[PDB]
Amino acid sequence: ITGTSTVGVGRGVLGDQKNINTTYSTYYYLQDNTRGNGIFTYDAKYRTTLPGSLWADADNQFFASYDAPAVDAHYYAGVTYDYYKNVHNRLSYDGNNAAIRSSVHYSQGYNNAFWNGSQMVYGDGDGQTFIPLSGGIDVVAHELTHAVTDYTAGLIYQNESGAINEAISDIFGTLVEFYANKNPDWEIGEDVYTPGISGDSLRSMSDPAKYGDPDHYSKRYTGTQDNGGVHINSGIINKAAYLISQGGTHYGVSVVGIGRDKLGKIFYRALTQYLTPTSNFSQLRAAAVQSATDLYGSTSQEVASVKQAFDAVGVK
Ligand SMILES: O=C(NO)[C@]12CC[C@H](CC1)C2
Ligand SMILES: [Ca+2]
Ligand SMILES: [Ca+2]
Ligand SMILES: [Ca+2]
Ligand SMILES: [Ca+2]
Ligand SMILES: [Zn+2]
Repeated sequence: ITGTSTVGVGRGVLGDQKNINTTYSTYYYLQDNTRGNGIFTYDAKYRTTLPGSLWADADNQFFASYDAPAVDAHYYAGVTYDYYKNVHNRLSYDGNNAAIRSSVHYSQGYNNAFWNGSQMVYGDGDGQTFIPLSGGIDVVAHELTHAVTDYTAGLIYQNESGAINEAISDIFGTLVEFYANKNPDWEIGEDVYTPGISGDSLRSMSDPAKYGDPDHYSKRYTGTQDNGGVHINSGIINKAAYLISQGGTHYGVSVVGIGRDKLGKIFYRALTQYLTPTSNFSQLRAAAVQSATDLYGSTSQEVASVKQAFDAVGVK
């Protein structure tokens, strides 16, 4: 909407207070004009009709329980925008400052969140499996990274290409979590998963097998569930990415870590310059090797570590 840019205050899903960029025109709207062509957050009002209504508030204070998922969807979209702009010089998900739209309170008891091709959608969870999923910065950045992938490599969401697509979202969701530097880790969804159980998550990048996901190509899922295992076989690539960043010895193969920032540069370059819609794991290795070569040189430690990491997970 047309209006004047303002700054509200509210509390997110985990009870933390944060400032949020709003727009005033009679009401205060969750419309951040400071980032690109805007970040817009909507109330789906427990329905599945999208986007719902642009979030309007009478006093620019967002401390009601019902407000909390909107606060976090809005704020963490901004953090994710900032990460891509400041770290990779990418302006929103299309590189041309496309507006980022999110809807919260999607359906009833909905234990998921997703990019639908045009916008972000967040369930509130059923209170047992999940609390409102926008409370997880890695969730928000994971799904917004699907938008980045769709506008760049275009990896198809099935089989090995789809597992790469998923791993890219886990990698950059985790790197955004580290960027924001609040309780960062290499697990996915821990802030909103199972409020009754401490120390778990949906997936681990450092030890995918902690939750039953494969950590070596020989252990890959070969059936048809989950679009050919896109959230399962992502563990193989997630593990390689973890090893590139942090190092380790895995099935007897030693990897010298090169740190998160270089991991991010290597995989961002692979995603945007070398991967294609049907890339498989072997082609991802080649893309990462070439990316690290462009950035650091053929004889760099960085290139050697990329090779070791894919060796360690059995991807040639
Ligand atoms: O895997 C996922 N998407 O493909 C999810 C997205 C929301 C939950 C956190 C990560 C599941
Ligand atoms: Ca209010
Ligand atoms: Ca965390
Ligand atoms: Ca995490
Ligand atoms: Ca938990
Ligand atoms: Zn995903």
